[PDB]
Amino acid sequence: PKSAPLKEIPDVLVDPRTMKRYMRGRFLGKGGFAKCYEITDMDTKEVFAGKVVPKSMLLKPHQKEKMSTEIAIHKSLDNPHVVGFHGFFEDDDFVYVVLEICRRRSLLELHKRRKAVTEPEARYFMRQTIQGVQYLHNNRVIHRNLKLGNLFLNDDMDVKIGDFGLATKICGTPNYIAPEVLCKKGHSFEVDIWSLGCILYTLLVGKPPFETSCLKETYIRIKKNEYSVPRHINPVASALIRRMLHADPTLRPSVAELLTDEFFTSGYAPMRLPTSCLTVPPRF
Amino acid sequence: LDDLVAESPRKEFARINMDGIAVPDEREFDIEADMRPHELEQESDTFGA
Amino acid sequence: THLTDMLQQLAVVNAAKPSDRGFIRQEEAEDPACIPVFWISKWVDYSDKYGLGYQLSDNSVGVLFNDSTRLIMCADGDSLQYIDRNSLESYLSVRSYPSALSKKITLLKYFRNYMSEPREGDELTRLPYLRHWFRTKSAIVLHLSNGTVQINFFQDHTKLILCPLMGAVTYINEKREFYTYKMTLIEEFGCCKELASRLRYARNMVEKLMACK
Repeated sequence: PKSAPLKEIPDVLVDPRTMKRYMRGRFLGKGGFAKCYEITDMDTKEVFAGKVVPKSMLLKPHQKEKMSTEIAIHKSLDNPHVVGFHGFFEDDDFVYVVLEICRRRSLLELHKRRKAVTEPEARYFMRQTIQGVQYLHNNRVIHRNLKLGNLFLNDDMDVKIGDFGLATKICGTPNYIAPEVLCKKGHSFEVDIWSLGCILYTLLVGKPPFETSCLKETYIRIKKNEYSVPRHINPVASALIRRMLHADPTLRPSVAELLTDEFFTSGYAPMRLPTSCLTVPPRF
Repeated sequence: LDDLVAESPRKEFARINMDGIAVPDEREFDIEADMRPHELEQESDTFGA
Repeated sequence: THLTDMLQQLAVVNAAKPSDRGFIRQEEAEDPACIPVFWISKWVDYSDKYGLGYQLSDNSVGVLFNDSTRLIMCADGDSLQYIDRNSLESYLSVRSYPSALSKKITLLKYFRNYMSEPREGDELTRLPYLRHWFRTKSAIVLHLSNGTVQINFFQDHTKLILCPLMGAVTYINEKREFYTYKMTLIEEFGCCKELASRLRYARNMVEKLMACK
């Protein structure tokens, strides 16, 4: 065998630097080797999401390097469409990270219940996500792992981009990989643009543009830029998807020109969504 | 299926409208409803404590 | 499709015999990301006269009337959805309705009244509705339009809520604690005897749902 027995997580998490006490509540899920819990600040009763990372899993300098980068980048962020960073601290056994809670989970869960969403809903989610990406890119941060699963939803259905594990400020394996990364041409902000393309396709079509049963065919389709937008999607959205998913990163749009595409400036664009949208189509 | 004491209407064999049904006094509805199967998940008042 | 896919998911977990393991690790099958968006918090079986009335977990309410129509009222106590015999869904308000819905509106309010103890965006609220139900002496089973199947056990006041879309099962115990599990993970890590028997029971209940129609 080749692993130490897991340490148990304290019932109360104390930040000695600020003397704050967070009562560990219910399990929220486990992402990578971290486990997340609902934590409650016992003086203020504010509730947060506590990411708990065992040090046993941070042993090599490369892993510590990684964690520290995710953290430095994320704490440098403050935007309504990015998951709020509320601090970090540590004992002998764990690194504890205090995050804005998103009780309505993620756009992946929404995708699983709804499959294809209505075009107005797509507008709403993509606009909010893109304003997020605009902020990140304006701060020279490339996310590099944008996917359904790290587009979080709060109780007002605002989108929060989280999971800065692969982020860098100007790797592991991203969900949607851009062709330039695969071809090893190096890569830049345009990578995020590609992923948004894959997300928009997915929100409107109901399935991913490239991913299939076998990983190696996915890769080929991505290199060759082989995908098809179904006929029932309208042209305006279809053209936006094609731009976003262009084989050449230099020819994908800037994040800055995304919100002025005709897909966003035409069509009904609700400014708010009810939580009912998590499970079934809205009124319209 | 014999365990089924009650079920939703099978559109094929159900009444086609509710014109035949009289609307009661709310009081009688409430009294009879108390004698109907139901779950209201009442959780008791703790009076601030 | 919902029921079929659910049946097949339940057959698969049950056939893995998840409680017949030397060492059960139920807690590894937990998936809080799959917590249900809505469930039925209350119900009244007035089906000898009007139909079945219910309340969802967001405090909206609904009634499945004995003519196979449904009327649903949102939490705002004003916005209604109506589903007619041919499943056409109409949106209206309680201030403004066809005179043919007049009795149903009154009935609905009564149910609502009996069971009771507006930002931007709320106007877009549309709810799933009750498609079928049946009751026995020990349980009630409820199937919503979003694929959720809910089983209330009367004896111990417990619930199961199953979703074929998330492939998930939520158990609500006496103490009113929600636990949500991925059924493929229950297959891998196992679950206790009590849950396993409730999953068998659920497969049986779901068969009974498919057999009525």
